[PDB]
Amino acid sequence: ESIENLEDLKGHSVREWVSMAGPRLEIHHRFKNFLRTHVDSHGHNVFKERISDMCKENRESLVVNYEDLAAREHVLAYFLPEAPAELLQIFDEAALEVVLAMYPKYDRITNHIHVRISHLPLVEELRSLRQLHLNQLIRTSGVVTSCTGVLPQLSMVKYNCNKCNFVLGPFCQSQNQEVKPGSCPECQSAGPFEVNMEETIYQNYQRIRIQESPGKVAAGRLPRSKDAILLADLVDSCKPGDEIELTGIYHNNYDGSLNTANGFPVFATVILANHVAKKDNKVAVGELTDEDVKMITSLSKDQQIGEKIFASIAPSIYGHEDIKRGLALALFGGEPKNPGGKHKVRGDI
Amino acid sequence: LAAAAEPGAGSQHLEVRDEVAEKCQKLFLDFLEEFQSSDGEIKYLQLAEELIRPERNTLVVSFVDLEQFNQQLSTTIQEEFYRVYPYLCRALKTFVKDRKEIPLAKDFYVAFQDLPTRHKIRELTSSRIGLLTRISGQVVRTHPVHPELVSGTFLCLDCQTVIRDVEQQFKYTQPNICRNPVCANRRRFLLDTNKSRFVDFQKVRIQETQAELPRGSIPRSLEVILRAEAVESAQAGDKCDFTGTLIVVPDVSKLSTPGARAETETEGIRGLRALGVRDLSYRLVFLACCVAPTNPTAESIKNQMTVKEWEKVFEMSQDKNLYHNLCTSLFPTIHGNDEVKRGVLLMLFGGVPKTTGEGTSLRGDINVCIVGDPSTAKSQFLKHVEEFSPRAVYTSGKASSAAGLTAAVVRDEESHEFVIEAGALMLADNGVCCIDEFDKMDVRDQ
Amino acid sequence: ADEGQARKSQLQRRFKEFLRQYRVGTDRTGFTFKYRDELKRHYNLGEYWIEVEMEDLASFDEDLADYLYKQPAEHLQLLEEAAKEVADEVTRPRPSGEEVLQDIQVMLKSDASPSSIRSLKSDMMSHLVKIPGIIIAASAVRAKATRISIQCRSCRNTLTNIAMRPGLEGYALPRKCCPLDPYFIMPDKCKCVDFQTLKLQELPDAVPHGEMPRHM
Amino acid sequence: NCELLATCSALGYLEGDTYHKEPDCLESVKDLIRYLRHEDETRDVRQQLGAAQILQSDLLPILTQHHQDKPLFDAVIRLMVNLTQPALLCFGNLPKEPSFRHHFLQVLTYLQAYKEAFASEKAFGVLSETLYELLQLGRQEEDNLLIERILLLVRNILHVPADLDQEKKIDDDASAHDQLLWAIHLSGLDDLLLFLASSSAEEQWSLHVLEIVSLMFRDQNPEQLAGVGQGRLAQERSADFAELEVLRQREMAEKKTRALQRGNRHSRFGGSYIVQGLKSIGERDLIFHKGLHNLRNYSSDLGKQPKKVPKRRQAARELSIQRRSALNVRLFLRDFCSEFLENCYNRLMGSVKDHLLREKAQQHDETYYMWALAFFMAFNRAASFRPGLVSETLSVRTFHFIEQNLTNYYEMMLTDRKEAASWARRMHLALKAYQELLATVNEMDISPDEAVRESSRIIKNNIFYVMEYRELFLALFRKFDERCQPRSFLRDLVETTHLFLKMLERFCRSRGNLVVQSEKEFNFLDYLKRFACSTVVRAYVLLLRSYQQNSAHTNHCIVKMLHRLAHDLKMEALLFQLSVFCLFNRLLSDPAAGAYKELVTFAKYILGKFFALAAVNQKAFVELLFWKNTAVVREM
Amino acid sequence: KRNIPKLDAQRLISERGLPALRHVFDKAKFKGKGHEAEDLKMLIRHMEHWAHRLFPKLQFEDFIDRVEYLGSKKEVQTCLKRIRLDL
DNA sequence: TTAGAGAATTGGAGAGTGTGTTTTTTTTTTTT
DNA sequence: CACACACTCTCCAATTCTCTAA
Ligand SMILES: [Zn+2]
Ligand SMILES: [Zn+2]
Ligand SMILES: [Zn+2]
Repeated sequence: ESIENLEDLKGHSVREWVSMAGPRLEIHHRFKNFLRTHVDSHGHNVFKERISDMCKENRESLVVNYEDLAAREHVLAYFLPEAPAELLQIFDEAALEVVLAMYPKYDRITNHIHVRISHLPLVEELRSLRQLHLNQLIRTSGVVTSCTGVLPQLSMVKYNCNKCNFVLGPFCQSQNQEVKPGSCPECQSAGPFEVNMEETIYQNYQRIRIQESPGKVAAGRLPRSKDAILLADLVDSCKPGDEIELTGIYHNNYDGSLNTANGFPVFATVILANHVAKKDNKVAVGELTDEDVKMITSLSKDQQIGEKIFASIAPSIYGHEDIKRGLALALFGGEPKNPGGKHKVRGDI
Repeated sequence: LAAAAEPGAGSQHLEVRDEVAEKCQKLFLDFLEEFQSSDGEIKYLQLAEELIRPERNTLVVSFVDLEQFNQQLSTTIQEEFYRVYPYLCRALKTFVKDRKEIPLAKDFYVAFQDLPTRHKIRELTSSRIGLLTRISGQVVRTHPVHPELVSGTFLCLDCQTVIRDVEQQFKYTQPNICRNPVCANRRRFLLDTNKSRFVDFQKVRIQETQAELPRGSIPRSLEVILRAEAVESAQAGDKCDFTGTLIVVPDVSKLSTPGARAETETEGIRGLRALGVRDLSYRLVFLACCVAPTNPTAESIKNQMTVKEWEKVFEMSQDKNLYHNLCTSLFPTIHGNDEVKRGVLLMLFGGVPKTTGEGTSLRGDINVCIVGDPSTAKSQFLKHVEEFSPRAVYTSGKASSAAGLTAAVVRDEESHEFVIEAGALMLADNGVCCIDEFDKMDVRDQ
Repeated sequence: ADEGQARKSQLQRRFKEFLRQYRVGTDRTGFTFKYRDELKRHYNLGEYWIEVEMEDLASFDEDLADYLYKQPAEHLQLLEEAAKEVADEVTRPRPSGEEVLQDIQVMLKSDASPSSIRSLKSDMMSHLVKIPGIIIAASAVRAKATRISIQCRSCRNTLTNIAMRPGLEGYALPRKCCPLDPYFIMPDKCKCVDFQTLKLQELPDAVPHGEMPRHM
Repeated sequence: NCELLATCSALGYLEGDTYHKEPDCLESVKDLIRYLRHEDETRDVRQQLGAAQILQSDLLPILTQHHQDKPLFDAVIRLMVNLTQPALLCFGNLPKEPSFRHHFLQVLTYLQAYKEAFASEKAFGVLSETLYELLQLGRQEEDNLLIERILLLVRNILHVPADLDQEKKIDDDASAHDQLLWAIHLSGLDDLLLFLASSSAEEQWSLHVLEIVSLMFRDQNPEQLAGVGQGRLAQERSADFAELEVLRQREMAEKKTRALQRGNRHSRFGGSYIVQGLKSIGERDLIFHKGLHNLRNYSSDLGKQPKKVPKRRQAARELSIQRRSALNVRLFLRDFCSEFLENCYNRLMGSVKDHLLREKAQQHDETYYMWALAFFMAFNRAASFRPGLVSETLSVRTFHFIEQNLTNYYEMMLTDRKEAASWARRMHLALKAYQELLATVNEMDISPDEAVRESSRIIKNNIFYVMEYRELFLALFRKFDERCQPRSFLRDLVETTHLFLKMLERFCRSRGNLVVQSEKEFNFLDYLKRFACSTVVRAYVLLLRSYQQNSAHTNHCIVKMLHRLAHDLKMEALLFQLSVFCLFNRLLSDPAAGAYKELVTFAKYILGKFFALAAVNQKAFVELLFWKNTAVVREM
Repeated sequence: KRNIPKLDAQRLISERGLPALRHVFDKAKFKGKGHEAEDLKMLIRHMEHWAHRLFPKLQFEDFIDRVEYLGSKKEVQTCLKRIRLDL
């Protein structure tokens, strides 16, 4: 079988290199080992816990931290911003067959798992994006101004022949142009074709527009903006007005409309998303770990917990203990209810 | 093989060469290699050291230095600028490869500053097309930065040969013969976006500056195009000197090609195969290779501070009674009011802003109010402060706009949608806002 | 293909026997053929529709219910044809002016818990879904052709009773008989039905926090 | 792909500026050799290894840092020889179908990469140190094998066509070939080549060293190379400025002629005219639409397009354009020519002719022989001329050898249709050698030595006494074809014919020379009347069309021969042709006509004779239209 | 259909060809000694016009290149020796 | 030995086919 | 739709290959 290697030395480009079978298999094995052997500072096997917390909720999406991927596997962190589409596909396959080792029946729940990269250190201001960043993984921040609805996009399309029953085999749909068959292999009729709507595989699609946050640099100047594409589970990760933090591949393609608008061979650009966080929702219950729950529930055992919480609100303000108490009660809030299913009363304070 | 070892194997060579442009190339390479500064040796070798950085690709060259090198060369560059410009870029590439750390695919650009003659916008006639030209104008609108395909790399779909360095002009042009000499294909090509080369691209609308505007005439506007390092350096409202060349840009919507189809009051030209039965119009665009203002951090301070400035600020720091010295120097027109001068000086120096452990800010800026009769020097203090300091703003309490001291919300008919017009305090962000007639605000601002 | 026609005929026969044989009740009280009697009374009233419960179909023949859940577009046509022929044998002989048999619309319902609009991901495509909501807009009733006849414009030959696919999807006219587009659709010799598009807003209870309500 | 990738990656890893080799790297390179020996016909392993850049990445560091490991080193040398093998040898011939021509181009591209990589001086430093040890040792089968493979590696790296799309480089910017030559100079392998050529102990390598030298000199020509003094850089700076100035002034003048040709009104400024005295293609008068300023210099083909001449009818074109090598490389190459001519020429050329006699040379190695016979002889003629350093090739044997080779190439050009262009390029080399021998026998008459004057008279007497050297020019002119031979061939042929006729004129006018070949009588003008043929004048006019682009010496030669053929032989009517008259019209209407005084005066002379004949009778206009045989005597 | 002219010997021996070329210079006049350039310009103008009338499809130089080859053929050559002298 | 007439091969001109194409109501913020 | 791009397909004829007479 294909033999293991030192990965970082090669004569090819990075994309070509990770596309070749030998290093692809080595990368696959390395990421598999990284998932199955990475540990926390305290020694907790991180990704066993994360995969269990994923498979419990059927979230079919595994979040990975770059700042420890670089710690464990160097060359994977090296190739990732340089050839992100290829390496992320390899990561998806490796993560899938790790998850099907931990939970063998999980293929009943989902046939594909996406690896989402977080805490990417090469952050970029939104107006500072240039041709130097093309086809590379970037991280940017901005307020979502617009969103399409969640729409079905073709991913693996089978075409019915225009004159007979035959289904032309799967074409992998792109984000650049609508892939087409040309002519049928069973009988070389050509031109228009019908999509087999039942056997064709679709994926969720949502296109968002993000611009610079109003208070960041737009001091009377107009803000710059970029389009981003969310696919599969990333849809509904954000709404208009959300101060998101977006990781994605900065991707470009030919656009005739821009060419005629500018009078130059100007290529449109879009961010193929790979992770969406929010800069106000810095913590969420879907991200809490077992250790966080354990130390929270240990703190609740203390009889001083009420006083600790009251003292913990705005600690740089002296006095105003009644204010801190009232703000704590409002910050935690009461319980909403609807007795009889016909009479609502609010829980908020 | 025989001594006649060349059947023209694999050759589609240039059967003729632009003599003038190549002479310009070699002589400009000699200029870059041999022109020397008075305080040392070989100025542009030292300036070309900076081009190994990932973001840097442009060398800024002084046209008067080129004239001091040779007048005939400078005249030829000025007269034949657009013709010779890619050859000058090749000369710079040949010059900068000796640093040995450059990527092989990296493009380099030449940018001529210090052009002696400045033309008005009215003088940009068709006779100026292709010539090196300097203009002054006020920027009106700046569009987003885009990647522009400078040269495509294409794959031939029926013999799998790659074709590199396909120059573009204006319509997106795929190659028109295959590089493989025996291959018959002239239409079926695929762009390799990853191995193609792009440059940063921006277009900005300028207009005639205030000094140049003729009496009783509408301001004339011009589309300037900036590339590579110049793609955000000029912002709307700035008065900037642009150097580059006036070019003609076709109506690209009218041109059909093997790459892409057409996309469809004056007559225009006719008769081209690519144009079909349509007619092609033209418009003038200033392709700016350089931009500068028309009149101009701790690391930045440490680099900028020359030895005289270091000694001056050190002597000032050790100056006893620097308090009264700075009060007198900053407010010489003011008689008396030493306490007020001291207070406003402390306002200029300001306190330390701080952030609490809970991510909540503590104010560092102080605020000073000067109450007085309309006959006194209260306005004089504000005028001296705003004349002195950079980034400061002067305003009345009453607003000269829909936005006042603080922002206001206004529709724009470009979208019929609400946006924020900035107020004086935001324009004075990280600075000083001098507010005369402070007692007579509107309720919104107050 | 004869194998395909055999499959369609077998599934149609199974739906036919479901509508012919399904009963509710007990031997202690009695039995009523629910869907037979519903078909008979609705046809005699001139209603020409019935409401087949998915749970009843599952109890009679679970495979039919599973097929109708996974591939409703394929199997609802067979179910409607089965209902048509069951109505024929249940109602005939009919009086004068009622000799021609009418098509039957087989609506269907379920006791299952419903899904939601935001739960409708891509993998739910072409399956049966059950979602709640509020109607915010309703189109005026418009005519959609279910069968058409097309006549060649040049030589006046005719192709008749071409079956139109249901839903908003259309039909591609042939480019061979003459010109490249030889045909026009005959406005008299075609059969049409009422159709109406609606907008179904997500329930306010179902909107996640901070979101605008979706609509389908 | 996978097995080849595993085996090549197995060799070694590179750390900064150092290379660390894995212990089984010898077996790894042996495996790579095994794969190369079992390629597909598409040269798939060569393509894949070139794509992987294993040569640059692994073999060059191994060569430059692990040459002490001799069993690895010789395997690495053989592997590099196999990888660098020229594409024409890899495929046997230049392909003619798209797929295999693409494969050829891909292999050629990787050869470009190899040539660019080998310019690193350490490679040739190691090669020169090794070959120095080997030639000190020189002797074993393995030793001479290693010498042969080192020389073949140098041959291979020198012999690649430069991809001038990427090597689109200006007048004296250092090309890849220039950098390779400079690396050879710095490594001192040029001294080893000089030692091999000068030494009599190992003459079997003389043929290979001749090939190496012939591949070293490709852009250069001896007349320019010999004149490169130490102060040439400042001179060329001023020359470049002057050339740019005159080019710009010429372009400005051309612009103003075009501007005055068209009017000062815009394009759609209408108005139409009738020329009452000029019939259209119909019966009515011509209606003209392009304005009075186009009528001022009216031509009846203003609106027309050129004709699409078919592929089989199109003329041949030059395969090269004269970019100079860098000035340092030019100085090194001049010094190499000096040392080669002084120390190496006679022994090496005798050894190569001995190789041809022994007939172990390859099928076209006499092309290299004739290349050197042209090049270094012309280098000797330039600057200080000394026949003593080059005495060997002045023998009449070389004239006979050139004549038989040239006639053989001529016959193969006329018969071998599929390879006719290459045979034309070989015939051009033979013609150039013949021209240079005519030049040197002309030159040595000016020398002060009576012995070499005696040798010159001997050579001239036997060469003009033997007829086959004399009739060859008529054969070449009679079967010259622009469709196969470039304009440089015709230029060299005209120059050679002018020189040969000049020397024959001088010899016959200073000595009797009364018999030729079995003796038969001979006079000079009888031979000159052979050139009074339609084909000869047609070819001369064909070269005359490019009078602006021709050198001043070429214009002097062509006008001198045509003036001789028209005036002294009294056959002006042979040169009366309408294409020739169009050429004269462009020549007389040239703004630069003052620079071509001899040409314009000759044109006016022949035109005056024509108009005398036309005044005699109207038949001259009809006779002017068609090329014409010996019946021209009616017109005269 | 396909009524494309060819410019072969039948075209050259037509009325517009050599029979016309025998006569086109009857109106012409020349200055002679010391003005051969002007006489050449008039000569080429007249024969260029004749070429245009004979076969308008080609440029003049291309027409000359065609005809200088085409004169070798026997039909036009016999018509040439008829035009030379007289029938 | 050189040049013209009959037969063979391939370029491309032309026919056919397929495809492409101000003005009113309602809201929101700010101007007086 | 009737008036323009883009592609395929057909037969005419333009130029060369080969045999013969001058
Ligand atoms: Zn089919
Ligand atoms: Zn191709
Ligand atoms: Zn019909």
